[PDB]
Formats: sequence, C-alpha cells, structure tokens
Amino acid sequence: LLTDLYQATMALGYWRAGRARDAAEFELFFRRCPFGGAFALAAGLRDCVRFLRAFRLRDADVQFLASVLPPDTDPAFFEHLRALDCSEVTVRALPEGSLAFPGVPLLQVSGPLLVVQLLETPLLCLVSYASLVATNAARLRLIAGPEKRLLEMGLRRAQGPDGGLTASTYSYLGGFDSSSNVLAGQLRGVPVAGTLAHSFVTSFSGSEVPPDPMLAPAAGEGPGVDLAAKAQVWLEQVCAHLGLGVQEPHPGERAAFVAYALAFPRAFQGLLDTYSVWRSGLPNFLAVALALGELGYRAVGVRLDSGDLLQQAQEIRKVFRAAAAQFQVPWLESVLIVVSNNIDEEALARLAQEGSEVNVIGISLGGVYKLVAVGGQPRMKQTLPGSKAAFRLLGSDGSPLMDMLQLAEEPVPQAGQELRVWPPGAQEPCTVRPAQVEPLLRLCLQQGQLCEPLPSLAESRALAQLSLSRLSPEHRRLRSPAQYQVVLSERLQALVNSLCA
Amino acid sequence: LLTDLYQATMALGYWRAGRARDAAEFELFFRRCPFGGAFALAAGLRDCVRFLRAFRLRDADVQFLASVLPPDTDPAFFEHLRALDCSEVTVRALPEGSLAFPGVPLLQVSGPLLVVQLLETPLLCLVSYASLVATNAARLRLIAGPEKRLLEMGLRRAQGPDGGLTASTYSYLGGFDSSSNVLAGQLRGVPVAGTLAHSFVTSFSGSEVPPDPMLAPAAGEGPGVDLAAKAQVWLEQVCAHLGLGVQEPHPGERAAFVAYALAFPRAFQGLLDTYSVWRSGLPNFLAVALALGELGYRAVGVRLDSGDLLQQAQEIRKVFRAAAAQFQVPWLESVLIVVSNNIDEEALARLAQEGSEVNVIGISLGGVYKLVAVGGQPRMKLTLPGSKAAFRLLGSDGSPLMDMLQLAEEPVPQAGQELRVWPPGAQEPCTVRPAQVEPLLRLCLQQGQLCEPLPSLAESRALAQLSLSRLSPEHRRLRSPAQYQVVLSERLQALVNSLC
Repeated sequence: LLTDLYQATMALGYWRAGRARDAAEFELFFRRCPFGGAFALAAGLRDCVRFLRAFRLRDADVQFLASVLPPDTDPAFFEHLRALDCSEVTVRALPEGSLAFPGVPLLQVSGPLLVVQLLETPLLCLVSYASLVATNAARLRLIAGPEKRLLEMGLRRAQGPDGGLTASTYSYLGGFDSSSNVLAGQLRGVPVAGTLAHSFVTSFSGSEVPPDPMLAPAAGEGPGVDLAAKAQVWLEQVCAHLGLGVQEPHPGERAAFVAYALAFPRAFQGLLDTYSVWRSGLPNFLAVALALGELGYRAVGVRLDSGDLLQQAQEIRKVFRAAAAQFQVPWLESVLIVVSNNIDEEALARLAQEGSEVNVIGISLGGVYKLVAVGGQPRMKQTLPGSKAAFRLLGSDGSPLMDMLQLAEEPVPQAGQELRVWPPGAQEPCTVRPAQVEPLLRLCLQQGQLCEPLPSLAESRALAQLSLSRLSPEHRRLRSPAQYQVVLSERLQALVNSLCA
Repeated sequence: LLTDLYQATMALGYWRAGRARDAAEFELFFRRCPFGGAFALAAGLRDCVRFLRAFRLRDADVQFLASVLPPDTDPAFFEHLRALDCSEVTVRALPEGSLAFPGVPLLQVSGPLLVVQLLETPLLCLVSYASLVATNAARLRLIAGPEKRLLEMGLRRAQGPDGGLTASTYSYLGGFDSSSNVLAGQLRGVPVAGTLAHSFVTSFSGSEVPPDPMLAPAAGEGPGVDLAAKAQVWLEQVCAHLGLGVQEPHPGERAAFVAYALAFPRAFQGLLDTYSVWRSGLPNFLAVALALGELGYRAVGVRLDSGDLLQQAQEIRKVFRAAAAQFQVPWLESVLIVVSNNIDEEALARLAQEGSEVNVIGISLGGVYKLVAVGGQPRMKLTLPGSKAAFRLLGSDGSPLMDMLQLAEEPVPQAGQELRVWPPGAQEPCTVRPAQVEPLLRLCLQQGQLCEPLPSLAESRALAQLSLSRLSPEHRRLRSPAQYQVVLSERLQALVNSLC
C-alpha cells in the first residue's frame, strides 16, 4: 500500500533530487469542529501500527511501477522501494481515548523524507475514520447517558470487504457496550450480542417439520417435550388470556420461534414485529416462552423495530402485573425489551429516560498531514513551523482549559504559571497558572521498534469515558459549544514572527 | 491532631528558636519489603485531605498543653497553635494505587517547619495503614487470580472507629470484589455483600413462631402460603432422595433458614456447617430452596467455613446436580458456593481454582518521615538530601526497570539515554535508554488549596490492577523477588558527595 501514481512520482521526484533520505518531521492534525462538536476523540493508532509492520511491496507491485514510469529511471534504484523502510521512523501519538481539539497534532511522524511522505494517505484513512466513529459513538452515549448494557451497535452492513470490524471496534471505544460484529469480537473481544433477523421469520410458511421436534429437559434425563405440540397447547391459554382467535397468530412466526427455541432454549429471544405485535408476535412469544420454562427453560428477551417504541415497550411489560399472575411465572416481566431501527435521536433520549421500559437499544474532520521541519530547519507556508511539544493545561476542577504548543527544545510543565500568546488575542500574552500540565503526544515508535505495548480497548475505552466526564459542559454541548484555545509558547510565537507570521 | 508530648515539646523548641515559620520540605517514604514482596500500593491520599480540615481547633487541647508545663511559657503564644491551618502547606503525591518501592518518596510536604513537622504523625498513620491493606489485597488477588465474583472482605476485626471503613476501602482498591462494611458502601460506594452468621442459626430451638409464616407468591397478588409447612413437605422428599432419616436434619437450623427466607425470599442463602453439612445443613437448604421456588423464588447462595472446602464444594455440586434433575429445578446447579475461614494464603491457592467449584471467598512497612530541606538549604544526616523529583523508567513491554531520582531543579528525562549512578553504586554509572519515563509524584495541594480532584476508587482500583499487570514477573514474585533498583542523577549524586 503504495496505491496512487502521485505517491510514486513524488517519491521518484525526491529520489532524483537527493532528498529521499532527508530527515523530515510531519504532523497530522485537523481543523473542522467535527459534527459541530468541539472535540474529536482519538482513534486510529491500533491500525496504524499493524500497517507499519506490513509495508507490503511485492516485487511484482514494483515491476509494475517501472512500466508506468520513465524507462531507464535511476539506475534502476527501484531497489530503494524494495528495501523499505526498515524502519528509521519515529512516532509520537495521542493515546487512543484522548480528546483532540483542532490545530493540535495527534501524530507527529519523523524519518527519511521519502518514506514518511508515503504515509500521508494511509494515516489519514485510518485516523480520520476511526476518530469519526468514536466521536459519534461518544455523542450518542451523551444523549443516552449511562445505565445498564443499553447500547448495541450494529445490525447493519459493512463499508467494504471486511471493515465492519472498525465501526464495531471504535463504537465500543466511544461508549457502546456490545456489538453484533464477530470480527471485532474475535480479534478485540468487543462483547458480541444481537441475534435476531426478519429473514428467518419470513422463510417459514407454516409447514413445520420434525426431523426432531423434541427439546431436551433443562436438567437431565432422556425424553423431553415435543416442543411444537406443547406451544400450541400454551397458545390456547394465551389467546384466552388475551381475547384472541387461536387462528390469528401467524403459524410461520410460531414455527420460527420454536425453531429458534430448539437451538437456543436458554437464550430464547422473540422478534415481535414481523407481522403484528399485538395479534401475532406477542401471543406466539408467550405460547413459546411458556412451553419453555417447564422444559429448557426461562426465555430471555424480545425485540421491536417499528411504531412508537416507547409506547410498546411500556405496554409490553404491562399487564404482567397479571400476564404472569395469570400463569404464575416469576421471571416473565424481567425479560429484556430490545428496540431498534427508527430510533435516532429522541426517541434515543426518552427511551434512555424516564422510567422507560426499554433495556437495550440497537444503534468530516479536516485532517491534514503537513511537513513542519526538514533537515531540522522549520517550514511554514496558518500552520505552525518546526517540531513541537504539546500540553493540556487543566483547571483546579480536573477539566481542560487550553492546549499549549511549544518547541521541542523548551523546558516543560509544571503547576506554576506562564506567559502565553493566545492566537486570536495575539497582541499581548496571558499569564496563566494551570493546576496540572499533562503532555499529550507520547512516544509510540522509535527507529521502527515499538517503544510501548498496546492498550486493550478496555483501557483505551476507560480513558475516553474518563476524559469526557472531566470535560467542561460548555465543550461537551452537541451544537454550538464554547471554543477551546490552542495557544503558543513565547519562543514559538517568536519563531512564528521570525517566519513572517 | 497532636497526640504525644514531645511533638508539642519540639514544636515549642522550634518556636523559641525562631524557626517555626522556616520553610521546610519533608519526605515520607518506606524502607521494608512488606510480606516479603518487592512493592507496596500507594494509598491513603483520600483521608489525609479530608482530615486537613478535621484538625480542627479545639482550644481545650491547647489548654491541657500549657501544662506542657513551662508556665513560664512564651508570651502566651499558644495562639499560633489555635491559629494553625495547614495552608502554606504544599503536597505532592504518588496517586493512589500506583506501585511504590522502598527508596522513593510517596509524598513531599513543604511549608512552615513547625507546621509540616507536626503532620509527621497523622500522615504516617494514614498512609502506612492504607498502603499496607491495599498491598495485602493485591498479594491475595494475585494468588486468587482474577475472576468475576470471587473475593470478599472479611470482617470480624479491623480497628474500632475508622478502620472497618479504611480496611474495606483499600481492599477494594487492591482488588477485592466487595466488602461487608456498610460505612464504606455509603460514602465511597463499595459493593456490599455477605450476610450470614453462625449465631443466627444457633439461636433457634426449633420451637418456631408463626407470627407471620406467610410468604407471598412472587407472581403477583394472591394469598401468601405458610413456608414452614412446605419446607416440611419437601424435607421428606430430599431425605428420601439423599438416604437420611427425616429426623436427623436439625429442626432449629430449619427454623433459622425459613426465617431468613421469609426476610430474603429473592436472595436466600444457606449456612451449611453449624451442625453436619451432609446430614443437616444441606438437606435443610434443599428443603427450603425447593419450597421457596415452588413459589417462583430462587436460592442464591450456600456457605461453608469448616472442613476441606475444596472437597466439600465438589461433592456439594454433585448433589446440586443430582437434585436439579431429580426435582426438576435447574437453577440449583448454578447456586453459588461461598467459602470462608482460611485467612491463610496457601489455602487460597487450592481454592482458587484448579477447577475448584467455589465461587466466592471470604477474606508492617518500614515507614519514615524525614526532613530533606530547610531554608532551601539541604539536610542529609548520613537518607538523601534536597528537594527532589522522581521518575519511573519503563518499558517497552510496559514493565518498569527502575525508579530514578533527581534534583527538583533538573530537566525532565524522555526516551533517549541517561547516565546514572546507582546505590551500591558509587563505583560507576549505568547507561540506560528508557522506552518511557513516567514522573511519579504529582501536585495534589498547593498553599492550602487543592490543585486537582480526587480520583475515584474505580479509577484508582483500575490503575492498581493495571500497574500490577505491567510489572515484570521477578518483582511480582511473592517469595524472594528481585530488588528494584533506585538510582540517582549525576547532579543528585554530586550533592550526596559532600560530605559523604
């Protein structure tokens, strides 16, 4: 994944001109207030580093490039492209989970010019996307607010060949509790749920079959029950309890329920929606819930996709008040009510509220990779020169005030106070006295060898939840938040003025 | 507070000699490998800070003093004493749950000599005891290894007043799952659990009382049924099933269970071993857990203290298995099994696990506070001088290699490379390139006012568990672990030499 012609013409541009092995620093930051949010939260590195570690250039990829390029280029030092990197590259990176504000770096990348140049395209791919998914998952968690396991990704279908993965991965980071996706489960141990599908239900006519209809008893012992037969018997009792034709529940629906039940009898879930909740789905669920519970036992949830979810949520639990008084079955009412589809926001907020009988709810940044210094001399042209250190200044209450950029040479922190040139009011400086002064970009990789082990998602995820909880109300506002200062050291501001502002 | 004479004595000393407002810095650190491990958990920041208001005044303590006994005494200037405030005091701290190694400060306290000296005593107690509790719970969570409902404190004595509260809080931080302490529940939100008691069971004759023996059906309205009657009906069936006389399982026990279960129908649990487990506790549990249940309630729990617990537990599940089938009652299989009365930590290792059947298990530092500077002018005795900064060299499997020490003036290190003279260790410098370099002590209080909000015990507890995972295997070692090296800057070593 060198993938585009300009990468290679620029590569050979630099090779031909003596600059391929020149020391360059680059920085990836962004500009857009993302979703009209104040922050991104930061994600990508996971994938970044797996990539750098399969710089994959087959001799047949390269032979091809020589086809498209001038004959005889250079002495056929295409060799360079086969020697790649190995690595003289260096990365500092915001930890995933960290909050990220416009016009502060998230990566800084350092190395041979020709190489670190190649990475513009892939690093954006990864970071921009990862961060957008996380950041949104964060805003949904903000709307829902934090209670049980409420919040369920997915149900819905890939970008691409395989990358369902990443949606899943970084929604977890943002705050969702589990996921339908099994790639993310296997790799990264996202919790996996989400079992139900309309396409199962509608594949059944009615015409049930006994290759084996018999459900083993929950306990142990030979003969169980012809589970199908019994559920009919329970269906009489329910329709009686409900004022219904026994003729009325769709027997397709019943078969599929039964069919699910034989395979997952400890985890029997019920999709209420396919035809009619009230006159089909629900009666059939109970018929079948209650046939279990003698033998294979204790059903486990139901699902809705349409209508006023909140009104059906609330009516569904309702009269179990007497729909389990009537049959005496302790557990029915504490069955889970899962809802999905047409949710987005408010329903979202009120289904996360009130007294709501729902338990589980299914479901641009301006990213920029810029050279800031080559040959340890700075480089400028609205984006700031030279190789920088970055630092979040926090208030007494825990919450960030402002990020501060300064030179790599400079001394560092502390918890006494600073002059400091804000980039609006850039006529004279503040003095500011921060409670804490935590640095931002940590060393991920030096000379191609990792300088840190990689967090679990659960670490990364906890850091996010932490960072958001500590972030100011005014900066967490979904629309029209307060601004957030980035601001400059004196010696930076002076380099900016040196390099004719 | 100030609790012994010589504290007040030596205060008066400083006053009298014009030294009471002299700017001192002190270092609290520890000397000893506790339980013979290599590390401690830093703990007890929560209490030092609440406390620095509860110092509080009172004047009648100052009046008892003053029979300090020089009557005599300075223009009645005990007013300083009633004036005292722990402002001008500035602290830096390891955060909670960070590992700590002997050699390296846990706090620095700076301020007026007379003031910051007086706090030697409070801070020594609070920090020593909290860190000793957390470290112990770490050592035991290591030995239990890490599962889901498992590990449990543990109360028959800790202290008297505050010590229930702290022992529990800091066991939760070292990574117990929960506590029996209600006081810790209430303030610091520590899960609360553990419920039964031999004495409750021994209190029943088996002349049982029906003021109400009606349990309620758990479905929804309708009359409640007499639970004791039904336990009895069901007793005949369990003893048949088990091959015992209906007579052997003890009546008063059964009373006590039924009594519990009337109070706790959804969370019924069973102490098995008051009398016999096999001939009594267990039959009586099964009799109730079935009667209860025939009303739609589920049993939750059983408990052993005594016996060979690893074994009783596997035999028990056999029969829970045999009865869930026989009686058609499947929850009975995953009824939990709680054990208690080891405290000893070889026992723990048997019990956790093995494919052990148990679910839940019920259940000093060389500490120093030393003056390093007065009048920005260092002090050394012949322990380590000057105001310092401290730093932990890592990595790149994340595991620490050494803590390093440093003048407070010096630049901060990063992830190139470093010349540093050890302790043995004034022969010749090491050279080291840290992967990462964490600075350990962080400002939590400046000039009376706190410069950061307190982490939560979820936050502290996860950092502890975290920090322990990254530790190399040689420091995690319970018996005979490797000595963690602590080491000096050139400039710090250069100050130590003068005079030796």
